[PDB]
Amino acid sequence: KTLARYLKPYWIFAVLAPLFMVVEVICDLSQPTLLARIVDEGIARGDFSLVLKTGILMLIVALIGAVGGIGCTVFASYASQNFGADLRRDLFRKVLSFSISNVNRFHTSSLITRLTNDVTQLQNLVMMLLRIVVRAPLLFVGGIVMAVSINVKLSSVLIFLIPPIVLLFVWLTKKGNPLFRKIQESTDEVNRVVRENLLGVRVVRAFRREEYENENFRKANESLRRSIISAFSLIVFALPLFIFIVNMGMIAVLWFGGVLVRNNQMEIGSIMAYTNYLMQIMFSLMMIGNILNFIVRASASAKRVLEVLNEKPAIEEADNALALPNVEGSVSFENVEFRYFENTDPVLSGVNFSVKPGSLVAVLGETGSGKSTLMNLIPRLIDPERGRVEVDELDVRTVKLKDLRGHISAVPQETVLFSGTIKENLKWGREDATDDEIVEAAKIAQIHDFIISLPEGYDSRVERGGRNFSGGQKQRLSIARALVKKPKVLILDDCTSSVDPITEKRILDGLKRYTKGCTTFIITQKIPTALLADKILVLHEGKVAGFGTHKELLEHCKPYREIYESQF
Amino acid sequence: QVQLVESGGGSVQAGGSLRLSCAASGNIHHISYLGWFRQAPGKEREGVAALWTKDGNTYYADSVKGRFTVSLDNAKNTGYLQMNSLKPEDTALYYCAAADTGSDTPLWDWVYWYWGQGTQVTVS
Amino acid sequence: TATLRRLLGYLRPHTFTLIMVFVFVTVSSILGVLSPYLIGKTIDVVFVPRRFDLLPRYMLILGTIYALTSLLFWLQGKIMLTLSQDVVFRLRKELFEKLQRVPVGFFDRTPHGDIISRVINDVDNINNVLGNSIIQFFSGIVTLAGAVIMMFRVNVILSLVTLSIVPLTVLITQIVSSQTRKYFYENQRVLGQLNGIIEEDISGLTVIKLFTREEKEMEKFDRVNESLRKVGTKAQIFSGVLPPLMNMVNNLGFALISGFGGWLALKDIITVGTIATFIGYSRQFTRPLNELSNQFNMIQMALASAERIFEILDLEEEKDDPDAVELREVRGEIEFKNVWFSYDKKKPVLKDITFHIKPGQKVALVGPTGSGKTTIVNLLMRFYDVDRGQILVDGIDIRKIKRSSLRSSIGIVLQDTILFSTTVKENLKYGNPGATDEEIKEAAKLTHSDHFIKHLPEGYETVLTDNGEDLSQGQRQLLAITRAFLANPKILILDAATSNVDTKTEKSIQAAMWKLMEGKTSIIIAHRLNTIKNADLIIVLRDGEIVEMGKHDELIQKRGFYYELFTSQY
Ligand SMILES: Nc1ncnc2c1ncn2[C@@H]1O[C@H](COP(=O)(O)OP(=O)(O)OP(O)(O)=S)[C@@H](O)[C@H]1O
Ligand SMILES: Nc1ncnc2c1ncn2[C@@H]1O[C@H](COP(=O)(O)OP(=O)(O)OP(O)(O)=S)[C@@H](O)[C@H]1O
Ligand SMILES: [Mg+2]
Ligand SMILES: [Mg+2]
Repeated sequence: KTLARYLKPYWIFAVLAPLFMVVEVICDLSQPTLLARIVDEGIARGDFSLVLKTGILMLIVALIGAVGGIGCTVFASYASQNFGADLRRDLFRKVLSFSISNVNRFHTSSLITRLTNDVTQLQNLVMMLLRIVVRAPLLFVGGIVMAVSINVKLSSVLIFLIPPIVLLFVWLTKKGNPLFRKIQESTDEVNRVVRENLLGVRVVRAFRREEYENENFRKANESLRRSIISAFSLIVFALPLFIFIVNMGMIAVLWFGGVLVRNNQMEIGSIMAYTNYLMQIMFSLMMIGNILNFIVRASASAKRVLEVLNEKPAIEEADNALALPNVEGSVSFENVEFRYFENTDPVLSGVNFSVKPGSLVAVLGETGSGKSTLMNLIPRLIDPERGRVEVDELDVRTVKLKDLRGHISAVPQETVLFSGTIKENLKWGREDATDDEIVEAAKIAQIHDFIISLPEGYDSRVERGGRNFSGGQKQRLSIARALVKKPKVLILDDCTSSVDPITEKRILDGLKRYTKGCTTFIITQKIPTALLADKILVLHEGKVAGFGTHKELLEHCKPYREIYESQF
Repeated sequence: QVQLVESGGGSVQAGGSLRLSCAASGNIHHISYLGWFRQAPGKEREGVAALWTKDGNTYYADSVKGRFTVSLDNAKNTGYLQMNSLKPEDTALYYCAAADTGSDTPLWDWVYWYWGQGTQVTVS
Repeated sequence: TATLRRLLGYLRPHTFTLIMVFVFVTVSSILGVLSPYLIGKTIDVVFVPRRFDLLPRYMLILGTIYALTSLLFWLQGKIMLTLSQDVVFRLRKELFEKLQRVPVGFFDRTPHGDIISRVINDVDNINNVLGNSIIQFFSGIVTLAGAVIMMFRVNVILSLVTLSIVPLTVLITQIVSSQTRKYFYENQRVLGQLNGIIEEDISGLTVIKLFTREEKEMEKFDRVNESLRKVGTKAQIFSGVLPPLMNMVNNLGFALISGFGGWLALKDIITVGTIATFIGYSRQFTRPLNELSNQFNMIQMALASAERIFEILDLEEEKDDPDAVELREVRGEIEFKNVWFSYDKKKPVLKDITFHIKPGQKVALVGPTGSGKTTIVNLLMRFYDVDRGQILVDGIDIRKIKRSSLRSSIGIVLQDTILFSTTVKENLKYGNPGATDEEIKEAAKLTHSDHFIKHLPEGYETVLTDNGEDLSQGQRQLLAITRAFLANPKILILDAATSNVDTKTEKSIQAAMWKLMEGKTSIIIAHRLNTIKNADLIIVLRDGEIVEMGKHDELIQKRGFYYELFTSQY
């Protein structure tokens, strides 16, 4: 019902397409009657004046039939493709609104199928409908009307053959639908195998597990064809069985008609015409059966499409969300307790601290402390189980998401670049950014020197994830991208992990000089880089180990001293 | 050189009968078609009766049916049309048409076609 | 027609089975014409003479005909469904197997979503040349042959008239079919483009969300989506424009044969009844002629998709030398001899890289960002080949050692950590599947991995998320380190293996790691110069050139570029 709304803006083409089919059909049904008038009345009588009179009329009705036929094809192609294009974009819009937990439910590989292959099935259903939505019932009603006009008593056996027909397409509905779902579920698995292989081919080659992955695919490929043969064997059995019942109706007509002629209830000349219009009823019945065969294939795809559309994201903006056009940078954590799963232990627990605007805080701690997790709470990527996160003395949940995220810039621990140009990727922060602004940002990130050295310059091609650049090069590009945005709150997850000490110094000292007034959070593994900060935040096993100056932490914070000793 | 003479057209009251003669003179080889058509004061060409000498099947107009009967005399070389129970609706000028096939006709090029004179048949 | 010949070659292993399909469909076609003939016969034999004593006999014959016709349809469909899916399976298999042979360079430059489209959307599109498409072609060619022999049986003169309209039908098919393939190949390439966007955007949606690029990616998607809608409508219109166009052509022929037939009747050759009969026999000829012509327009959708499938099937794949040798009794004699390399093959990355590593030596590779450290490693892994120079492992050239034995002797912990969506145990078992649970648990204990693995909901049997992102970045690196040590390679490469691993944990592993690294040659790439100072040899790289080489204390007193890098740390 919700998917029917996608055809509503294209209702003019949706009503014209079956109307043009009627125009074609009335012309195709007039073909034998007009060809009879040219031979039996034109040629037979010898009058050449009637030969051309019928001759021009037959070519004009064929022309109207052709115009009606092409028209039906044109109008059905518009509305069906426009249905799909509108649904594909509304699904991708929903997919963009999702959090990682939403993308983890509908596996990334499954979402690809749902946004393309599943829409295609619904789009094809609308295409098949628009053509024979009125052709199939009108030929069926018009056919039975012609059968009743000849003989009403003989039209009784036509009603007697409906029970095996109705039982057959009901069987195709109940058994069919879950089997077509399993094809769409098997395509998700072949997507999963090829996707993991593409995104990590170097690991496959390095460990020589190429034959293993070929077997991994073969298992998914064999399961896919087994899902296809199992759901389509259901039709290769039902259709010939239906055809048989359809042809058994002819024998039932000849047998009962034989009884009728024996009792003078029917004419011998009447049976000659009845045989033709009976096949028309049977042919039209197959078309009402064919739409059901398309309905069972589309019903599986409709469920998959609708559950994606009806899925609510993990992070949602409030109805009374305050607009945040101007921020200071007053980041605060009020007894914050976070868990990635209900079953797991608290990932973060007893987190209570405040950060003054413009101040630089060095975030430190052992692997898996919760540094990256703690930072993810600030741009509202995640929400705490207990406690609250506040920016400018305001609960992050009570503020508009685009307004909040617009003032916070991040440099993720695992840097990901996007396909296009260097210029496009740096403009990801601010689209309204000047060429002088992006150059200044890349100059602070020390990446400017490399970008200019390239033959295409700033318009140089960037591959998927930025694979065509070195580790620290794409890292320096990620720093520059965040800088462009001109944030009030900055997050740096091990900012220079893939950067040499010489370039590392140039970046850190460069940031201190031009990121004044911005509340910067810098996750680090090095004490010398941490000393640059106004205050140090130390984490150990989910809880806040300490918060204060280097001297305070060397005399009180045990894990800070533990980290200090491992370097000095 | 083949010519067709039309004779036997006069005033007959409703429900009456009248025979129409169509004499053909010339170097006729074999007549394959014999046709009769009526033309009203302001009409082009119509179709009343036709005869195909190969099978003998007669094709008549929808209004005529079991009234007019078309025939042809082989030895006399004259076409006939018997009109029975005449209604005042068929008051028009009647014409004759005949198709002849000569000895050894070209692969694609057709033979000849001949028309009649024309005689008025009035019925009231 | 070249792509058609290749596509039809996939039917060659099914030749005998396709002959049966043809044998069954010919019987189905001769029964399909015998059925209305028997209906017409029964009216003239039992109804017209009114002798209904023969009616049960004729009904039984007609019933057996229908029973045989329905059974043949089922038999045709059943054997064809399995026949068609065996072809589709082979095409999908051939695609995946090809990618495993194809070089790494392809995957980096071509969008992954487009490849995914070619494997599913394009291969599923060659189904409209198989199944019922083969049945309808077989049914068409028999009925066409059957009708044409019956036409000449009626009137030879009029048969030529119906055959003279055939070149016009073929011409309009040729015009429409060429346009159908044009817009359908374009539809499939825009589909792969759209699939590339959806795939890349989902995998990094966090970055899109963080930079509020949701709207800018929507309008980026809308450009390809509108293009797909535009070309899709064109391809759909051309696909079904032929059937109503051919009914117009049939009517031109019907009027032509009525004129020709009428002419012949006037020439004392035939009768009016013959014209009324020939129009009936022309209908049983036009029906398969229009059906086969429409089928030719329909197979263009499969032909266009076949091109995209074959495009992947003809890519210059990674091949071993004909006289390639297998490395037996590996020691670890790594050597570079005046090596030069460039990715773009215009601006050089590595310049005259020449160094020697004796077996068992723990060697450190250090330099600035984008120096060419990872490049040296990828060349030692033979992911790319040298422009000019030589790489010698155990005294044999890298090009002469088979890619199987080379990658078996050499192990790598890549700069960017790649994990899988399976159990922790299976992720560590990758590389060495013949490793006991004890060996896995002992190796994880050595790299301080076992601690967080035990904390997981299922332990080592905890199924990880896509690329194992349900762990901290450092924890992901620790798993990659464990996986590499479990693989037990004689040459091990640690390219920025502890980028996200804290200095405290890194110090704890380094001590236990040495015991399970002695007797093994290793290359350690690190920006934490303080950890690699104990190395047997320190190769200092700068702008694709080895500027300095030797031990830590020697390079420090030299006050060179290594000293400049080491002092910059504090
Ligand atoms: N796949 C690729 N395609 C094109 N250029 C590449 C590719 N991989 C690396 N490069 C370039 O090769 C040069 C050296 O890269 P690397 O070998 O990664 O350097 P590096 O010393 O390891 O630097 P890092 O990763 O930043 S510590 C740089 O100019 C990169 O842009
Ligand atoms: N998406 C996730 N799902 C489940 N657990 C997660 C997820 N992300 C992180 N964790 C766990 O949460 C804990 C803390 O996560 P992080 O914030 O990433 O750690 P960290 O202090 O940044 O450590 P590093 O990056 O390795 S120095 C670890 O025990 C992780 O395994
Ligand atoms: Mg982290
Ligand atoms: Mg690198």
